[PDB]
Amino acid sequence: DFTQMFYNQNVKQFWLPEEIALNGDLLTWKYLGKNEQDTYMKVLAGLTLLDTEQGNTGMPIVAEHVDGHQRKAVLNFMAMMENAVHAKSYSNIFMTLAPTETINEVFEWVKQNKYLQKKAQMIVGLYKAIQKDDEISLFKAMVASVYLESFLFYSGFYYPLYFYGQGKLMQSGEIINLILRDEAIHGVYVGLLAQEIYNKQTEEKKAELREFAIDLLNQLYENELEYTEDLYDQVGLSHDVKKFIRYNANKALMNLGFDPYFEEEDINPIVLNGLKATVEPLKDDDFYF
Amino acid sequence: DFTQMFYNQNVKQFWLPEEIALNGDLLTWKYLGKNEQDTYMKVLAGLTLLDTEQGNTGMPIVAEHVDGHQRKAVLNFMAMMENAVHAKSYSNIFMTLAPTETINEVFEWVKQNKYLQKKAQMIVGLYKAIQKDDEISLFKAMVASVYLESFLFYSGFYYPLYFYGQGKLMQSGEIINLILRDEAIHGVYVGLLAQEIYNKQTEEKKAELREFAIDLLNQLYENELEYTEDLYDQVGLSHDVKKFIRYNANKALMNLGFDPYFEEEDINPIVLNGLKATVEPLKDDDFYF
Amino acid sequence: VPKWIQLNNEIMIQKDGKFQFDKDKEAVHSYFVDYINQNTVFFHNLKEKLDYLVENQYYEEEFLSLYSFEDIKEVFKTAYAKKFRFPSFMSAFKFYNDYALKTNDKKKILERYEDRISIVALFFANGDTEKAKEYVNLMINQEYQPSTPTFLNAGRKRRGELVSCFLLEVNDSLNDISRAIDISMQLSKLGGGVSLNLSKLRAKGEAIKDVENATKGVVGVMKLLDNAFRYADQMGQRQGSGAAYLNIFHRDINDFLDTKKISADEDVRVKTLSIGVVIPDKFVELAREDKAAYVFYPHTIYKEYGQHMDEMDMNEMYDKFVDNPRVKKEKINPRKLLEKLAMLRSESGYPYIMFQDNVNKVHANNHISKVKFSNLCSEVLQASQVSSYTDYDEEDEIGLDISCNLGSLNILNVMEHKSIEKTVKLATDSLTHVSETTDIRNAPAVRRANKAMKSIGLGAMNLHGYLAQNGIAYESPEARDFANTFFMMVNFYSIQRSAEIAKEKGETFDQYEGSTYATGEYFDKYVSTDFSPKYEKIANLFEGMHIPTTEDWKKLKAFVAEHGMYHSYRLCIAPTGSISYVQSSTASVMPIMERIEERTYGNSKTYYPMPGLASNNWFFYKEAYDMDMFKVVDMIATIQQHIDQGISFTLFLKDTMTTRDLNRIDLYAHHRGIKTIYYARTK
Amino acid sequence: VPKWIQLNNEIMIQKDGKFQFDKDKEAVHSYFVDYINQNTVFFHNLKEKLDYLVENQYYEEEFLSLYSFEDIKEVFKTAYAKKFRFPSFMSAFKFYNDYALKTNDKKKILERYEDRISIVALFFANGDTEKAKEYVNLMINQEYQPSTPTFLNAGRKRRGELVSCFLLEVNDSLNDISRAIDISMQLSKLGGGVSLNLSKLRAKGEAIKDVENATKGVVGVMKLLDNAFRYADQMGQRQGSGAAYLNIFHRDINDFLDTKKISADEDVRVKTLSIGVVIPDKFVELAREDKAAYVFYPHTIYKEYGQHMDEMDMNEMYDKFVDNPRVKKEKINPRKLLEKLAMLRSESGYPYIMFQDNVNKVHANNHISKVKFSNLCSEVLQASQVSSYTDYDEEDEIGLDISCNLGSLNILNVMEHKSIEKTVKLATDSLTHVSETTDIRNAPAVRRANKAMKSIGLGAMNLHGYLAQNGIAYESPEARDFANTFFMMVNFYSIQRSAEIAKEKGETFDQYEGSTYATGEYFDKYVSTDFSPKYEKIANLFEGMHIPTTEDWKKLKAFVAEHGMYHSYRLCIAPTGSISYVQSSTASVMPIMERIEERTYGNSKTYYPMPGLASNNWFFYKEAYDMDMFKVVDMIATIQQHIDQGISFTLFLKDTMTTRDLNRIDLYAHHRGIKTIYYARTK
Ligand SMILES: Nc1ncnc2c1ncn2[C@@H]1O[C@H](COP(=O)(O)OP(=O)(O)OP(=O)(O)O)[C@@H](O)[C@H]1O
Ligand SMILES: Nc1ncnc2c1ncn2[C@@H]1O[C@H](COP(=O)(O)OP(=O)(O)OP(=O)(O)O)[C@@H](O)[C@H]1O
Ligand SMILES: Cc1cn([C@H]2C[C@H](O)[C@@H](COP(=O)(O)OP(=O)(O)OP(=O)(O)O)O2)c(=O)[nH]c1=O
Ligand SMILES: [Mg+2]
Ligand SMILES: [Mg+2]
Ligand SMILES: [Mn+2]
Ligand SMILES: [Mn+2]
Ligand SMILES: [Mn+2]
Ligand SMILES: [Mn+2]
Repeated sequence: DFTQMFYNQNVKQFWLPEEIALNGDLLTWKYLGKNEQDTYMKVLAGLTLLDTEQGNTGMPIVAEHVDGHQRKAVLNFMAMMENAVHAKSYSNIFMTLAPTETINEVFEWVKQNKYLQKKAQMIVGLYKAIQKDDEISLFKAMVASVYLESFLFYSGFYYPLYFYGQGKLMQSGEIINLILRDEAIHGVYVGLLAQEIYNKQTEEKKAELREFAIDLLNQLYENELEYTEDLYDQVGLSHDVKKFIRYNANKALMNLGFDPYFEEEDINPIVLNGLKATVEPLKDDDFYF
Repeated sequence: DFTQMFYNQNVKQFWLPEEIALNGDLLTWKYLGKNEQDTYMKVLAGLTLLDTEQGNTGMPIVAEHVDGHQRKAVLNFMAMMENAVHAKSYSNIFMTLAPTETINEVFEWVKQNKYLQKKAQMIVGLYKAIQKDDEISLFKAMVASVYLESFLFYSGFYYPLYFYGQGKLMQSGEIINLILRDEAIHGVYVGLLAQEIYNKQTEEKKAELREFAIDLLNQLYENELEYTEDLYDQVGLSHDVKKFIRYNANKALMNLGFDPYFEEEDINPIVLNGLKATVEPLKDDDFYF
Repeated sequence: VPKWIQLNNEIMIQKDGKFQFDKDKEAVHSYFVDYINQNTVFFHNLKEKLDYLVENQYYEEEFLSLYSFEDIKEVFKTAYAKKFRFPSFMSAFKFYNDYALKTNDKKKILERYEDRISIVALFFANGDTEKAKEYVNLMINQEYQPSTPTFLNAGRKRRGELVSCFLLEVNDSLNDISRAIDISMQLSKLGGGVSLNLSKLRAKGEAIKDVENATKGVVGVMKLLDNAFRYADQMGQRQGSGAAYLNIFHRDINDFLDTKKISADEDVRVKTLSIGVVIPDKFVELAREDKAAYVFYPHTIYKEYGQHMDEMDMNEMYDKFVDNPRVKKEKINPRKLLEKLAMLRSESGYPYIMFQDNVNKVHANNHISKVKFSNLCSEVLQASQVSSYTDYDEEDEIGLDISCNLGSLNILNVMEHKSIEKTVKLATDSLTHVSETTDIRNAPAVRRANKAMKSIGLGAMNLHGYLAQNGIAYESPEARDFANTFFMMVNFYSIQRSAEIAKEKGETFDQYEGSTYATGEYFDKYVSTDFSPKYEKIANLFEGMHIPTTEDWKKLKAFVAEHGMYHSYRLCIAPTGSISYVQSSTASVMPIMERIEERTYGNSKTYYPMPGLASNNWFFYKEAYDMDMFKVVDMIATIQQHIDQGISFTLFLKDTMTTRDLNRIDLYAHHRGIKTIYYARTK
Repeated sequence: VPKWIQLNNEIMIQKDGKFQFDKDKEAVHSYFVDYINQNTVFFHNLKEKLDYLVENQYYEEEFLSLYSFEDIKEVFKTAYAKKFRFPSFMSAFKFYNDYALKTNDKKKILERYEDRISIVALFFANGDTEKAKEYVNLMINQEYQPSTPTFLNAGRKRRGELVSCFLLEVNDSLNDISRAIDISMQLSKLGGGVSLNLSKLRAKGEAIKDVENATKGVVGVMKLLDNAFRYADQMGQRQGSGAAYLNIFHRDINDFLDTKKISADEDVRVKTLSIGVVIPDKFVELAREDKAAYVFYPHTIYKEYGQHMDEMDMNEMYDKFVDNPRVKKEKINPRKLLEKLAMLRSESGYPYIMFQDNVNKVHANNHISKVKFSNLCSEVLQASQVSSYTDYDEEDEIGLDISCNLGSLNILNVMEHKSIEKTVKLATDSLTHVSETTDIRNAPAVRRANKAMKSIGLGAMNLHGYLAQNGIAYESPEARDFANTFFMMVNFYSIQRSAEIAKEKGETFDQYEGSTYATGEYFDKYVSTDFSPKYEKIANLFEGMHIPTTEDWKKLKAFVAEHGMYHSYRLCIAPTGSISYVQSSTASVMPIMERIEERTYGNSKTYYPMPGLASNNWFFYKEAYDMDMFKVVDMIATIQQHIDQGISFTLFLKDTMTTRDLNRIDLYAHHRGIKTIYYARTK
């Protein structure tokens, strides 16, 4: 009911890194404090590292196990955006703002970081556990994918959106907004594929899959809180970032056809400014009563 | 030495079938004989099948086994083109020119056609035989992919090109030329990757790999002859198409770094005839003259 | 979370295996002792309140100036003497969120339920203190409920229009199309839902002054109307809602339907304009016989005959259209068109289905015009004459564009008080007042039709609530017997009040003399058939009330013949969506969708049980989706035989059933005399 | 492939390293020997032809009845005595495919070039056989060309209006918006391009009846207008073309501009609605000094001052608006807005740029109104007064809506015949006749302004063709000297003819007494500056023609003071899209885009060299993209100093130049006195 519509929306959102000139960001970058520059670098590396997993494994593995030519095509398109567009865009932002040696060090740090690694490996673990012709394991991986696309990225997206909403780092903020817009539709689409599997299950199996999804969300959420304090306490933003994580967790759940887990909260206004029934022929004698 | 330039070439060649309006072909299509329309539909259906498998299976699987994020980005982009752009374009052509029943019938015809099933069996079999960290199985699949890109498509491409060259079906022909332009660069790129693996081998191993490549080519060739006769005898063109596929077989071999295998022949000259702005800020001196 | 929210959510927490319905009552108390009483604005006396509301442009001073302050004080005291209590949290919440008057910044509550009822009653009475007290007693007892426009906007300075629905006839011309767009924007600005009949517009591929294949058809006008309704969206508060109606014999009927297909392209898809299809008996006959039908080009028919295709009877002119070479037509499969209708209704709930012959076989004003289309809720079925909007500096021929005022009887409260007659007469008087004080300065045909037809719509709510709270299954024959008797009583007293108003004013509605009311034909089935209850339980339910017999109907027929009728149309059963919450009533005469409905407001969730739901009447509150749609059709036809206009009949379907089941339900509705079908809501 | 098409494609085949331009002539012969004569309907005599055309509803009886048949035959004989031959294949092809009258079945040719010219001349003369013969000699010498509407439709019964440029003022009300939509639909039905001023409309987030954040802004109105123009598309012949103009100080200016971005959503982007931006001198001053600017909410300004924001001088009002707390405004960066304009023009060529103060510092009718916006082609610049379209049964206040009358002088043919005066006066008379015979019954303000202002637009074309065939580079100072002299003579004789018509008829245009013509200010620069050629070559070009001196201009000023002026506006240089082909001329005063243009008609290719192109003048026929845009701006300003209205000025950019270069060209145009900038065509 939905793949051709998503095909259309995906291909009409096509874009390339070269379209946004990045050099003019240096005019606001130079005015940020060390803690602001440090947080930005670390957040950016976090997003880059997670998105690489999605391009190399997450999207291609789902495309491999999903049946249907049109679904495979949409999924291929999404994988292309991760590897050919998003990855180059993150690299471009880095090369503009930091010298080569600084980039290498930030990636070394974020690569060793406990909270980034915990979530990255949790997601990758579920992708590696998909078994041929087993729709339960596929569903679990789709849940992981939706959580990455619609939830885990947002502790990171917060900061570029925060600057973007203030008139700072506008070129890289525009790029991030385009990336985020792609991840949103990726999350919604994979969510619909997961609901299709979920709806084929018994009531007991459904309850079991719901427990899986909520348990996974809880593990990721508790690590996100730690990740958040680790990065954002030094710039005083953690309270507001936490509200943004919960709001996006609720969107991820709704993508999977589940109820929101967290109470509704208002979001930081600066970040906001940045942001078929079965056809059966008439058989006659249906006109007589 | 080459991936970056292929990356740039692939992304700059990006297109969608919807860019080309097809209603202009309606009359030249109406005017073709029943035999001509039948061959044309079947030819494009055979192409659709090849691109379906190249997009779903061939390109993603090669991407999985090739090392390097940039090489993977190129291969992922090529995969997207196969199933999200190329395979879909044929449906755009079908939906314009043909009624639903004729479309349904031709897709049923691909499923039961023995030559099309044999060529898919052979090519996809080699893709699915790739073993992780086994460069020889990968080479064999890359040879198969080059043969699909640079040889097997051409029994199909002949007919749209033959019409384009006579000023007939020129909108459909424009789509086909764009597809052909893509496959030419896809065949070169995969050819270069295959040569990388071949060049690592002992002379004895190389001799075996040439045997594999030539045996595979001959087996595919013999099947393609029967396919060509089956499609083109009713339009009187089988001998001409055969010359064309031999011509392109030599190009496939060359893409693999091998000498031409078939002698040169004169190809139908009709078929040969078938072949944001930069932004600067405003200075205070631009307001005075 | 608020305390009342927790108390309302405590309903679903079962105690001893039973729902805690009584907790709901506690919630209301909390909702009043923690929010409403604190957020209300209290004055020293009523004088200061009225002065503050008048000078601050909250109230119109004209309607309040017709009473001395002593009379207004007496009316307010009568309203507050009842000590009305909301029995459910959602009733009070809906009133104080949607209908209670708030300040300019919407931080405080200026109007209580009694204050709103008193203001509406004072507006209704038009200077009569005793009549104002009668209206106060009628509304505080919740026997009668004025429509959402009337209840919300009566006596307010910043009000919109009190008329809920407007129906426009669009003539086949660019001037008429532009005027229809303008009037649609004007009426959506006034807050009313606008319905437009596009059957007179010539189809796609017709000639505009001898150049052929020039018209865009009804789809271009549909896109224009959709953009007009999008632009005029009640100042951005409520999305602009429009309806387009097309005859099924129009050539564009497929393209029309293609506007609602989920795969439609953006240049064809229309998303804010509801669609309705008018099906004459000829189409159903052709589909039944499986004979290939013909859709027609309206302009060719107009050129050949001088009249529009929808202006004459298709049952007698279809063969002449087909055999006429000067009439252009296209071959269609009527059964395939019916299946397309069923598929579209399954996918999106559209189109509305209007059985034209079912409407016009009992229509009392066929002399004025046949009913060619319905309103946005598919319950208004009145005669309309198309207007000839000419060029600038040329006089326009103003026709009749349908518009009626809505008001619903609460069946449970009306029958509990044994006051069918008094409630019906007072509601008729209130609707007559609403019609009289309605003057729309940008819709000329609507204004002329309001002045001439004097049409009102008196609906009913809480049919299923009354039946379930009295131990009667909605699908049972006893329920249909009750509906027959109750709505015959409602029709009798509405006709009596209309004739009494005509006598007291010395005037009838325009062209009443040609109506079936004047000739006495309308009363035929009422002077030969007895509609008293056939079951002892229903007769006991009607005890203490004089059920009209054939002799009373004969006397009423003689009275109408002597004095006439003030209203061309009196009864129409609207959906009554959100005002049914305030009255603690089930929506309209439809069966309940769910026993307890979970609605999300803000970041909180609330559960509204059906009014009177309990352990003893749990299974009498059968959900509509679980019900046989054929018996619901039987109920709606039984009610419809006593309603001069239509009933908003929503079909409640299960996901398991096919489009063939939907087509069977539609054909049974047509067979049983159902005039219109509103929605196909699938569970 | 037809023989004439082969002969035309043989041009590109180079013989001796040179294009076979002469082969084109042969193609014309073939196009007449093989196709035109075979498919041309011939009659035994002209009487039979005229009877057949009148009886079959091809022609109008009224204009032919003003002459005896002998006079009509004499006019036709005068037309045919020239023995006119199309010099290029594309001229004849464009005439016989676009303008020649064809049968209802579109397979036979009823009108030759001489027949169409004779019919247009007879329509122009309005009963004067000698005047008709003068018009025939004017058009068969190809000195003057009536616009596509006039040339195509004059004397034809099945026709649109002879005016196709319409400017509408939209007042800030729903009634006015609906009336604007209706008038746009009616004028697009007539075949005209409609431009609407949206600056008076209040921005998004403004109050409607004192409810906040209610207005949808001008973008919703643009969506409505875009739907109206899509619907009204000349009976499905051409795509409905409309333009919307917004002042740059309107707050919606960004959202306005956002309607043309590719990334804009479907609910934001308008596809068939061109957009233009009006840029007062205050915005340019703010951008120049880099001071942050303010975009104002129009309704707050209207409430505070009682006048619309675009109705007062922003140069003296901007500081008062900024310092007024009751005027709501938003901070913007004017340089960022200029860069956005340049980027949008690079992407799509939009918006059109109107330099308000450049228009109004030389506007002769500022007392009536200041020019607030331009037309769809951005060359009509006239005073307009907004209309107050009230509710129904209420009298509207009809204002002035601009609709000027187009017609172009062929500079090459006019100057080689040494007939600037006679051609200008005859063209003025024909434009006056067409303006007087225009009666639009669905656009009240357009009709009122046509009756009152009597404004016509007399344009020129083949400027680059004339300069190249005379060995003059378009960017040379000699070309600007020639343009200065030629257009000063055109202005002189246009003013003289207007004053002569005013003296003959005894009437001037409405409110002429307040114009600068009446006060003599308009003639100031003409009574002090001598516009005789400063180069000997240009003076030799003007040999045989009297060049008006300062004494002649003083005499003309005295004549205008004594007798008045009949036309409020006389000269406007339109793009002249397809009539330039028939006249074998370069389009407008623009430089040529290509020396030889390749076109695809059907499945065939065709080649049109620029008129008079050869090996000797190949270098002088420089392409527009290769030219320096500053010198093109200089030439257009030189012409504009003698044109009362604007000039359709398209920028021709290379893909290499950035938005800074586009902004520099725009700012140099503003500095040099350019009134409007039409398009930014990137090669
Ligand atoms: N369900 C309800 N519906 C309407 N108003 C209510 C409701 N519950 C409380 N109120 C309002 O809040 C007030 C709180 O009083 P409550 O009902 O608790 O009893 P009380 O103080 O003994 O007086 P009384 O019942 O006589 O008004 C009521 O007087 C009434 O104005
Ligand atoms: N270049 C052209 N432009 C316009 N009409 C042309 C042209 N060439 C030919 N014709 C048409 O074809 C006719 C034949 O012209 P041709 O060149 O054969 O000699 P002619 O002496 O002009 O002929 P005729 O006896 O028709 O006047 C012309 O009279 C005219 O109607
Ligand atoms: C002008 C116009 C009309 N129409 C259609 C819609 C109207 O219902 C229909 C009638 O237009 P009319 O306004 O009646 O046009 P007309 O009166 O000049 O032509 P006729 O004498 O034949 O009536 O034409 C279009 O579809 N597109 C258009 O642009
Ligand atoms: Mg008409
Ligand atoms: Mg107003
Ligand atoms: Mn990504
Ligand atoms: Mn993604
Ligand atoms: Mn391919
Ligand atoms: Mn390929």
